[PDB]
Amino acid sequence: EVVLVNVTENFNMWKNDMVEQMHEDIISLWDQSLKPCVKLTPLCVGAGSCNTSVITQACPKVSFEPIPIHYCAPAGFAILKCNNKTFNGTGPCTNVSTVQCTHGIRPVVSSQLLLNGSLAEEEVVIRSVNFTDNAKTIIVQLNTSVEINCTGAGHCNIARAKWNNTLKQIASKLREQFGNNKTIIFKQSSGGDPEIVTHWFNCGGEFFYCNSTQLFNSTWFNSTGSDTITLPCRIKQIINMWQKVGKAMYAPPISGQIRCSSNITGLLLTRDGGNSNNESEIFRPGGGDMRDNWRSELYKYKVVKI
Amino acid sequence: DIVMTQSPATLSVSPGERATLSCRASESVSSDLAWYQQKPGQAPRLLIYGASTRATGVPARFSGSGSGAEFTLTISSLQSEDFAVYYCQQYNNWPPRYTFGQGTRLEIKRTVAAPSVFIFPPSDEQLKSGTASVVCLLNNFYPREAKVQWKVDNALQSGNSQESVTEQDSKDSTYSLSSTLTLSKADYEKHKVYACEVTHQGLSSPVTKSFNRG
Amino acid sequence: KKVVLGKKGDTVELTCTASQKKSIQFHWKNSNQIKILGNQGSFLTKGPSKLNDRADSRRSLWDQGNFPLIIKNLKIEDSDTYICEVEDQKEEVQLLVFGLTANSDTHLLQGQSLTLTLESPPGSSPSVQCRSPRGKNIQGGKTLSVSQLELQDSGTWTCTVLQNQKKVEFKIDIVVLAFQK
Amino acid sequence: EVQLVESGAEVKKPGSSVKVSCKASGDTFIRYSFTWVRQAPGQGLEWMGRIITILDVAHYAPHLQGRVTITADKSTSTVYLELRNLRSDDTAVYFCAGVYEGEADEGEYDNNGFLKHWGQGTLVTVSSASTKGPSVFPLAPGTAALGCLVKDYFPEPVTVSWNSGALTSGVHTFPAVLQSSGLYSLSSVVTVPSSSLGTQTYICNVNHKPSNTKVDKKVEPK
Ligand SMILES: OC[C@H]1O[C@@](CO)(O[C@H]2O[C@H](CO)[C@@H](O)[C@H](O)[C@H]2O)[C@@H](O)[C@@H]1O
Ligand SMILES: *[C@@H]1O[C@H](CO)[C@@H](O)[C@H](O)[C@H]1NC(C)=O
Ligand SMILES: *[C@@H]1O[C@H](CO)[C@@H](O)[C@H](O)[C@H]1NC(C)=O
Ligand SMILES: *[C@@H]1O[C@H](CO)[C@@H](O)[C@H](O)[C@H]1NC(C)=O
Ligand SMILES: *[C@@H]1O[C@H](CO)[C@@H](O)[C@H](O)[C@H]1NC(C)=O
Ligand SMILES: *[C@@H]1O[C@H](CO)[C@@H](O)[C@H](O)[C@H]1NC(C)=O
Ligand SMILES: *[C@@H]1O[C@H](CO)[C@@H](O)[C@H](O)[C@H]1NC(C)=O
Ligand SMILES: *[C@@H]1O[C@H](CO)[C@@H](O)[C@H](O)[C@H]1NC(C)=O
Ligand SMILES: *[C@@H]1O[C@H](CO)[C@@H](O)[C@H](O)[C@H]1NC(C)=O
Ligand SMILES: *[C@@H]1O[C@H](CO)[C@@H](O)[C@H](O)[C@H]1NC(C)=O
Ligand SMILES: *[C@@H]1O[C@H](CO)[C@@H](O)[C@H](O)[C@H]1NC(C)=O
Ligand SMILES: *[C@@H]1O[C@H](CO)[C@@H](O)[C@H](O)[C@H]1NC(C)=O
Ligand SMILES: *[C@@H]1O[C@H](CO)[C@@H](O)[C@H](O)[C@H]1NC(C)=O
Ligand SMILES: *[C@@H]1O[C@H](CO)[C@@H](O)[C@H](O)[C@H]1NC(C)=O
Repeated sequence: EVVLVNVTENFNMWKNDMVEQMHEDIISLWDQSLKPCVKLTPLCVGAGSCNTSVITQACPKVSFEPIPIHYCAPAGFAILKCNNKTFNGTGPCTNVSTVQCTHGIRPVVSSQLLLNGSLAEEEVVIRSVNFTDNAKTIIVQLNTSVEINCTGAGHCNIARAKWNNTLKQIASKLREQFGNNKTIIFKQSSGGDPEIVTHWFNCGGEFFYCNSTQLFNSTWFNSTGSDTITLPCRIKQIINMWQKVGKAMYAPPISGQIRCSSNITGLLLTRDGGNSNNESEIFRPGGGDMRDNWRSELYKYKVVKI
Repeated sequence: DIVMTQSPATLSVSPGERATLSCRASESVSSDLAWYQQKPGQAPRLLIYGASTRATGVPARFSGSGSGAEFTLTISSLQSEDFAVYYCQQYNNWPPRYTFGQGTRLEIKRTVAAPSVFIFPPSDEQLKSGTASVVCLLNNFYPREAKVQWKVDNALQSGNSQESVTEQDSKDSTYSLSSTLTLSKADYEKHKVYACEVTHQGLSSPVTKSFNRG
Repeated sequence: KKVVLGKKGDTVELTCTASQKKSIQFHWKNSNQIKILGNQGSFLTKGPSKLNDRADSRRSLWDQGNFPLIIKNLKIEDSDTYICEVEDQKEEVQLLVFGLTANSDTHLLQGQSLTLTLESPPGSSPSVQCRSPRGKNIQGGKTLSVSQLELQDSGTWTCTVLQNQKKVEFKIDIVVLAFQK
Repeated sequence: EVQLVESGAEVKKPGSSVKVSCKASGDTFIRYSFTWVRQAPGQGLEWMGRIITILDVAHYAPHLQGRVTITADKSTSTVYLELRNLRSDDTAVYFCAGVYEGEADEGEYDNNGFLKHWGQGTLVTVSSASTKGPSVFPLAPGTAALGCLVKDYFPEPVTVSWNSGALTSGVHTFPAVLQSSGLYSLSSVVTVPSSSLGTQTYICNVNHKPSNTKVDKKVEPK
């Protein structure tokens, strides 16, 4: 909107109140929008016995199509925007603008792959709060979108050549970060909740759980398949809650034709790490904390007192 | 509260012929409708769910149809083992508040058979204990509908008798009925003639069986 | 230098407590920095450790600021130093897993010998004391042997393993047969 | 496929509570939901409630809410029904029933409301009456009718045979009626050739297990 001449501003995408605000907003959206038939949340505050809160309510079968949200300045504040096309999200931004609002952000709730988001304008970008810390998530921003077509009939398709090209680009960025002599290896999720072990997302109001092993099973810069990759998926009724610790149960599908196509525009990864003087790095699909999803879009914005 | 109504209450069908049973809901239950079979002394058995899907082990002669608020159970050719009580069940609501119809009893239709009537005076052993039970037996009749009236010295009795009826006989398809008049020894010895009067379709005129006390 | 003793085959619960009663990011690692388990928002993650299929937390405690590491069917090799990293702080706990076995699962005769062998992790030097039903006491390190069983030694033996001030207790049932003269 | 075996008959005073159980065998317990349904003598089926076993969540009929609790023990594959503050009109046969819901352990759940598998039922009698065996009186006789009056017992059931099981043809044992005294009564009758009186002896055998009572009554001509 308005470029600030000769201004340097520090950003920290990992400590950004716009992320927290968006998070609470999306939680609220889901309350009024995608109601389960039963929800369970624990309560073990007492000195002994636990007391699970159980709620049973009407659970209408509805469609669910994320719509873009624009965040504008909250009373008393201004939104600053970093214009540097390849900004890692933490540090001095030399080219900063004031804006009325953010661009339109689709609040897609998903694990592992980030869908329908914004692409990097130059090269693929990787962002972490601490790359040296193996327990911190790496946010990947693609510069080219890869299509993923899913169906309630139990599978998602990805073009193998496009995905291969995508992995090579990501691996190049990873070895630029962790050492150019390193072999880069992608492996499946090492375990945890189903929403985290699979590529998990919602399509036509239904929760999909796609086995992503075929997407993350390759070795790069080591030595000197089928047209489409087909991921087997399951739609489920009993879901772990992303909003807070708990479980929700939904009714079975009513549509015999659930189809959607998304653009993969980023990824959430974790590095294995550990004491292993073997020149190679292992990366697995991650996610689960939806604040990371919001950060993948909000990394370039900041709210400040005026 | 979804109310399920079945009609008719009793259906009489000749062996090997078709039976059609009706179930209506007080509002729409879509296709969330199940049909059960129950024989005396046993648990219900699931025949149909989802309004038209036969449960495993259920013969093809059982067929469910309908949706919304009106449903039908059809048995294309009644076998000996198909005569039973049938219940419908709605399970459409959430939170669940599932409800059953009050059942349709499917019984064997045969020709009219008049009852043989027997009257039993109270035993000496029971009279010693201070009470008198007089038993009237209607044996092997069809249809189930019968009227029994107790008359003591020609005074029509009421409030002091109880009736019991057997299940339909598995061999001849008849019913039997017992009517028991109970009075104290004191009241029993205050009257002379004890009679039960039986009215039934198989009888031309009311049949009376009696005895004089002592 | 917090030490916890575990028994072979048992379950152990290693505790981790944050300053506030709220669910925040936590992760458990071992001494070699291998990820064991942690959370991502309200979901559980497990790492590429040898404990993977035997490790869990208790998410009903997370909202209460408690993020435990539960390890079931303990193995001797699970002995390690574990670190819970939560709110920029690292809480460290050393786990030592032990196993005690009698050298025979068979019924023994009066006059015959009993040898108990302690399975211990590399580096540990525990002291063991065991007591038979009659009060017969034997002490030792890795192996403890009674030369001649009495009929009165039949029943539950109670063995205590001492390590780093802490102790853990094993009950072992031993059958000594009676016989008619 | 699951087999449902229920606990034995109960007899309770009004105001008491009761807890009936149902052991499920043969399949994966947590992939089933269980339901309790009762049937008063002579009446129809009444849905009481259903437990979603994997979630440990139960839902109840409105007229019952407050005094019914349905639970499941996953470790023993047993489902429980507790009914509190019992009334005489709670007298019924109580059925445990169940249905497969899908791979519930893998988050698949159809939430089926119909009932495929049923237990054998448990009689719960709620009454102010005290347990007692029947008085058995004779009903003395081309064909002749004779029998036994089985009077003033509590609770149900009573069982009747003739000539120790040697005589079944022609027998009619009527369903019991409940007398205003709170005690049950029934008759068992049999028709035999009239030429068989005076030569063939007829004994009715009456068994009332609740009172550990067994009575044989010779029914003679006059
Ligand atoms: O809970 C009572 C509720 O059940 C219905 C049918 O589902 O009736 C049932 O309960 C009655 C009272 O116990 C029985 O007499 C009847 O036979 C049985 O089906 C409904 O009528 C009622 O709202
Ligand atoms: C802005 O940049 C110009 C270009 O060199 C420079 O001359 C000037 O000192 C800077 N300051 C401002 C506020 O213009
Ligand atoms: C459990 O929590 C509920 C919710 O209010 C409360 O009513 C109940 O008293 C608590 N404890 C018991 C007794 O189960
Ligand atoms: C700052 O970013 C703007 C985008 O608004 C871009 O046009 C410009 O090149 C950048 N500043 C300069 C003077 O390079
Ligand atoms: C992010 O980029 C800035 C340059 O603007 C740099 O100072 C900083 O070191 C980068 N982040 C890292 C890896 O610390
Ligand atoms: C991003 O900003 C840094 C300084 O913060 C600048 O040196 C660099 O040229 C910019 N990157 C690109 C590729 O424009
Ligand atoms: C995407 O970025 C990669 C480097 O990560 C680069 O080689 C490639 O040219 C870029 N593609 C496009 C279309 O910009
Ligand atoms: C980054 O992570 C490494 C490895 O765990 C850790 O040693 C270091 O303290 C971290 N750096 C910061 C600034 O937290
Ligand atoms: C996904 O569908 C689009 C059209 O909606 C098609 O262009 C593309 O080839 C498909 N990609 C696959 C199957 O990988
Ligand atoms: C996904 O599929 C692979 C290949 O069959 C399998 O080995 C793996 O266990 C699956 N992961 C799941 C079930 O999430
Ligand atoms: C991983 O991919 C390789 C080839 O790249 C294949 O041989 C192997 O079967 C795959 N393993 C898994 C985990 O599916
Ligand atoms: C890219 O993927 C193809 C399969 O489509 C594979 O055969 C090839 O080795 C990959 N190319 C490389 C190594 O750059
Ligand atoms: C994804 O991106 C491609 C290329 O820009 C575009 O043609 C397509 O319409 C997009 N698909 C969806 C479902 O947004
Ligand atoms: C991405 O956008 C496409 C096109 O609007 C839509 O069909 C799909 O549902 C979106 N994906 C997700 C997971 O929201």
